[PDB]
Amino acid sequence: ATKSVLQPPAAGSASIVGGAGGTQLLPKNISQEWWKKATEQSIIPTLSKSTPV
Amino acid sequence: IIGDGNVVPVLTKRPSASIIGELQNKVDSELEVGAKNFKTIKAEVGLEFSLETI
Amino acid sequence: LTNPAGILDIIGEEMSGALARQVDAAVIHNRQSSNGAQLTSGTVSITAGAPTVE
Amino acid sequence: RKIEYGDPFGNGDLQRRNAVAYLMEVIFGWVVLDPNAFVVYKLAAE
Amino acid sequence: IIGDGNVVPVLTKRPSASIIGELQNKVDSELEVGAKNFKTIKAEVGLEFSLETILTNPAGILDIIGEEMSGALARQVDAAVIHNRQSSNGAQLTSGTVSITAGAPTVELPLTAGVDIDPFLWEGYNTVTEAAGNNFSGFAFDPRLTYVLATARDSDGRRLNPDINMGQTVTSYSGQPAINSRTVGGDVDAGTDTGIRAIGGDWDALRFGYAHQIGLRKIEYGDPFGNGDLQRRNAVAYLMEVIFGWVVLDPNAFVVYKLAAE
Repeated sequence: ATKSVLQPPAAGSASIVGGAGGTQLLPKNISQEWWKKATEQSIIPTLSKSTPV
Repeated sequence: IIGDGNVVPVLTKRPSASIIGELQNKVDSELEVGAKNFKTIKAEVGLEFSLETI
Repeated sequence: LTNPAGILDIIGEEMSGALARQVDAAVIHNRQSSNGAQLTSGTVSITAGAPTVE
Repeated sequence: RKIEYGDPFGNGDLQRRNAVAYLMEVIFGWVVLDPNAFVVYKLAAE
Repeated sequence: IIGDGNVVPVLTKRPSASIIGELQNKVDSELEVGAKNFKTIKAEVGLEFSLETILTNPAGILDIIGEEMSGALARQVDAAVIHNRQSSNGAQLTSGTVSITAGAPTVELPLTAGVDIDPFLWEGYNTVTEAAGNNFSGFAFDPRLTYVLATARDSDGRRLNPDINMGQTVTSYSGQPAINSRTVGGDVDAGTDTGIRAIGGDWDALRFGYAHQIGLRKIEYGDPFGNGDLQRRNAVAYLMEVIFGWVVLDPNAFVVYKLAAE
């Protein structure tokens, strides 16, 4: 049979990583760029009279 | 990359401050990550001609 | 030592913002931002005793 | 501020647990000189 | 690296050639890969001294604690990897790690005095190489094995194992290299004697390494060991610790030689 790497294996094929634990061999690419919201600005220091404290 | 191993990190919890007195105990906040992963698929197109049609 | 996704690289700005959010939460709403509860401190917020328009 | 020593948050000693703490702080104050100098606009209930 | 993310690729199925005639159809073949993975664990050793002890330095003791601490860590590496033990109390580790002695096949050595154990060392070699199909690469011996070999005698009183030397730390047995240590019997630090007397196998089926090492570190603040605050007690702590991991790539690549029950 021809060797598959995707999971589950394609029909009539064999999985290259088909050995026990072999899927731990499949690569990962982790993005350097996150999904994170911006946080809310503080308005009070802008929207008030500054004083010595 | 080919396969389900493309991963994006997701910020899931963030620090938030406390208010404390002069000698009151300070406290820790929280910070947490998750991730989303995605697979690839393949699109193909092809055409075949006889030599006479070339 | 792991630094899971570079998460330890953001803690300075995340904690800077946590303090800023707590300035607003104290002065506007009289609340602890880490808990949402009202402050036991002797300070008065803008929303305390201001009239409401619905 | 990084902290490597003692128990800064009540979790236990940082050297004993092999941990690191980070801390940040601000001291601030304000006065509302008249409560009635402000008006709050709220959405109605359901 | 720290955590469970250490992975070794293992070739599970291997290609097989064939004899193809003139204009006969060529054939394609099997090939398959698996993997083993392993977690790290952490060993630490710590000492605490009053300021008066640090300033006195009795017989230069502070000049030898780094050697004694790095030695204590090295014995905990052996105790963890071989026996699944904590050095400081001899208890089983509750960590998720698998020791060489966990699930390796065993050869039961006779307990009787003057009985020759040399046949049993061949039964174990056969177990690793014929039955399990691995290489064989050497032994770890407990020094009590070497004595039981060297004192085996026939009915005329002649030694059955005459090539065995006395008290030698690094040796060979039947041309295989052999290392002696009491870490094999496991009555080291707070440990009891396990009755283990040798381990033999493919020592390349054991991969080992350090993720991180913290050398001798002086700690002057807080309560690092639960004795009380170091500034309050006018004391100093020393810490040394190591993060390490191993994998046994086949449990049957090793055989454990162990005394019978009483």
